[PDB]
Amino acid sequence: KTIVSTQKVLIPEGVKVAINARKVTVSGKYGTLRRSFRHLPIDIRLNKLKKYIKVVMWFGVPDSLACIRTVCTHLKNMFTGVTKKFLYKMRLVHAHFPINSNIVDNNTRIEIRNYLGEKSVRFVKALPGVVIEKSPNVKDEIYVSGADIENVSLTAALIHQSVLCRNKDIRKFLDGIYVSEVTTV
Amino acid sequence: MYKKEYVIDCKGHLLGRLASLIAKELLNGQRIVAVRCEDINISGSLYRNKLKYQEFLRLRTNTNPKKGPLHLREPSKILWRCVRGMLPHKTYKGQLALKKLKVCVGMPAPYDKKKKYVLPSALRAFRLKKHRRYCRLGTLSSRVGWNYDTLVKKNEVLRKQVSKAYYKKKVNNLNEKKEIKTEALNLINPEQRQVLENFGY
Amino acid sequence: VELTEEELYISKKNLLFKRFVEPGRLCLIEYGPYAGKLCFIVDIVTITRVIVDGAFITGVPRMVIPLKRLKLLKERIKINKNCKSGFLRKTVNSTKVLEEFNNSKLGKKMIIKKKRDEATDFERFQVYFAKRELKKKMTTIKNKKN
Amino acid sequence: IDNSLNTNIHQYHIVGRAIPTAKDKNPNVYRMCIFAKNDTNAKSRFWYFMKKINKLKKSNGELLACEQIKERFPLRVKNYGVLLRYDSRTGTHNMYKEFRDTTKEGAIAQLYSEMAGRHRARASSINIIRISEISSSLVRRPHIKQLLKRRLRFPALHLPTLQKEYRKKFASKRPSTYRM
Amino acid sequence: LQAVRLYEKGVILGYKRSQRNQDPNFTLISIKNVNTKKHAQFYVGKRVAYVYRTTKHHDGVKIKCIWGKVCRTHGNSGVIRAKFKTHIPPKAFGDRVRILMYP
RNA sequence: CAUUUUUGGUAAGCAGAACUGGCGAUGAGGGAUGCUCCUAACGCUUGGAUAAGGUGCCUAAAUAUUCGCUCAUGAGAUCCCA
RNA sequence: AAUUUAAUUUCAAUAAAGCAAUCCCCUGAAAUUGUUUUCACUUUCUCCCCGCACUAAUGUGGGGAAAACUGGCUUUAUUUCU
Repeated sequence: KTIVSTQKVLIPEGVKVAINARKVTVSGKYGTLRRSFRHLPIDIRLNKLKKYIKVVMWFGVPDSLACIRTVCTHLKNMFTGVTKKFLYKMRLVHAHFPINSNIVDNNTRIEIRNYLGEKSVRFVKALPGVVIEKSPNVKDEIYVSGADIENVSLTAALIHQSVLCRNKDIRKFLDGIYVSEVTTV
Repeated sequence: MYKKEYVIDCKGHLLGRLASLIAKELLNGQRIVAVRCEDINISGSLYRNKLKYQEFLRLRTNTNPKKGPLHLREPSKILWRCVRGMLPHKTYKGQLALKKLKVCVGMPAPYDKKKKYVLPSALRAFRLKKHRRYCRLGTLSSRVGWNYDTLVKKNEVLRKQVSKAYYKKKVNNLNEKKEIKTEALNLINPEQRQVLENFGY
Repeated sequence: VELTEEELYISKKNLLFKRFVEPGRLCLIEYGPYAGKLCFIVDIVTITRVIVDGAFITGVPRMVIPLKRLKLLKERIKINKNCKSGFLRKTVNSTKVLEEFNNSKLGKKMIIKKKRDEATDFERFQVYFAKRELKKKMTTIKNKKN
Repeated sequence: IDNSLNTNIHQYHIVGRAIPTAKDKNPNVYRMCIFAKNDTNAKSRFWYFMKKINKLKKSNGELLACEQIKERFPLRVKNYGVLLRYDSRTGTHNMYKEFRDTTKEGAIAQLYSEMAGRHRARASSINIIRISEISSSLVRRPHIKQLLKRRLRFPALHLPTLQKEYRKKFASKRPSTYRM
Repeated sequence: LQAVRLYEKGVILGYKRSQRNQDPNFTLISIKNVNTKKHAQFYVGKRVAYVYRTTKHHDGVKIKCIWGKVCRTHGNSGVIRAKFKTHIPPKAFGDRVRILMYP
């Protein structure tokens, strides 16, 4: 058992932060993110004038300490997102059949065609706020980008899950779409 | 105990405790109108509650399900069955106690303009720790097929607009009364005024 | 270095809860035979338990209690951690903290309540008569007002 | 004084010796302090120690003195360190704990409560070996170190509790956890 | 307005039960705002009246009354044991009872 | 038949013994429920105060106080005793 | 709701004096049981220096000093101020 646990999180230059009773809100260059924390005990205190956020816990236990670190990192990701969007580079791999990637609906809905010659379409609609662009560079790269660290990852995960094969040795058959590079725009 | 009807806003109450407290009052003879049962909380995680309820749903007589235990799926009726469990309902005095209780989801019309009470002993926030999961009865009801949750929610919103209009008028009325009272305070004879003042009225 | 308008910012920094159980804070006992008394928090024993001490003005002696039985008030005196009863009597009277509590709304309501409970039969009638008179004047004014 | 917060553990100083005989003209005299729920219980515990350590039983010995000890300054804090021998379901262990309290007696009462809670030790199953007041700089357990900080303060965050007079079955509106 | 009470309201609970055994000699009464042993103790010496209505006349009137006495507190929570001249009929469980000012 | 001592038998609500107490022939209160467990042995009543056991509701007593521990997507909860 | 004289290391103010500074009532850690000696232990709404607002903290992290307000003791009176 322990009396006090704290953490102090710097705020980047461009952000408009505004917390209120564990409803944290961050706005910035690339849109506004709201992300509730009122499930958790926590004495979030704000500091607009000199920047920084202070997270402070009273009477923690190691569970609580873990939570404080979890909240702060997640908040920092949100700042990172609004300042400079997350770019997740996903390379589409094929041994044999050429996997056809058709982006429609204003960088929503990536339609994936011809996976292992199946002659059937796999559609994976994105999370809101999520661009699916294609690379101009290396032909099989596909860009999943956005403000929210969660939504881009979930979209990427959805794409990855949607593709991969069934009942063949996964040691041998490698075809499918994978996450290469975690970056920002 | 001694009033004609307690109306209870069941929102934020813990199932068992609310039932036990209601049952003792019913047995003694106090009439209880239980309203707004969907935001009754059962304690613990949702999945756990669903699984337990699924076993209760699973239970049926082999012979003839017409004479099987009645399941129910409606939140008010769930509360009611639980209250019946906490009374000796196969007796005649007990049967009267069960009858004394009336339950309903949302708030019907003759209960619209009567005061809702809360039982502070059975309030969730003062009895479940804040890192231990909890669960809305209405949600549970939707998952096991009640399918009348959205409609009740629509009704709650409608009542709130009526309530806010009434409250705004009322607050204004309190201001008028208060303003008249302070003004006509110094039309009272000194001695009487002083006694009234002494006890700060 | 010192603060000029950063002073204002710190001042209106609205912390989510005040009244830390720090030595010298005023407390209203909510439970047990010494309930309804006011008292100062002297020491802190351990995470559960605190040493409370009435003023010799408020009249409950120095003793250990569990923290759960107190309801802390805004007001606090600037006393040293070490403090014992003589220094506490001299200080509490001098800075007039009880008076501040009495002037505060909850204290004011407390003193009215104590009188109202203790009030004699004549007094009970008297309040009714005065209130009835008030109702007559007030009702007449409302009727006039239209 | 509040009975509800009362405990009945006291410290008794006991002195005894063996009955003199032709073989033993002047016996070795033994004194000990023992933490007990009454003086008879103190004696019994002392007798059990006499049987376990020395060669003696109640029947062939005599008590020289029995007196209660009570704390000199019961309203100033001390850090008490205790060393225990206890028996578990498998076997036997020695252990060292620290307690912030106002008397030795308070420390033992908390310790019995703790040993029951964390180790399922029944009162029978506990044996006190040495309790002494320890300096703040020498404290070894983290929760006691935290208390010993320079300007201790914290917010209250415990739920309200109150007399039977106000703990009524119906209320005007939802009460608030918050507090100021 | 007319005929103001001068008695404290009450509710006739059960008999002086124990689990699955019944004693009809004592009735258990809850009094309007009593709630503790100490508060209950204030009423201990006082007179109790159970008044009830019947369908047809007795002594020319529709009301009869059984008289009792408070006689000891019961438990912590302010319930009182009351002894009547004749056992209270159990159909009156949850009915009203009057705790008068006398003696 | 129970504790304790105990021989046969893999064990058995099995077979056979030892000491004592029961039960049988024995209600009553408790153990939810029960021939044997606990309490306690019984004329008829009135008041008192308890035992064994309980005190969220069923259910009479505390949603008592006080310090701990415990989350379980088949928790845990009372000698004999399941 | 109380109450008598005992007994058991109880206390605490009061208001005039004084005494010692990591000092003191105490309590630590050290060189056939006594006993003495070493250095260890207080405050702070004080001051200074670095970190200059760095905090959960109307303050602060570190590093130094200061004092006796505070605490502790010795006296002398005093007990319905308490």
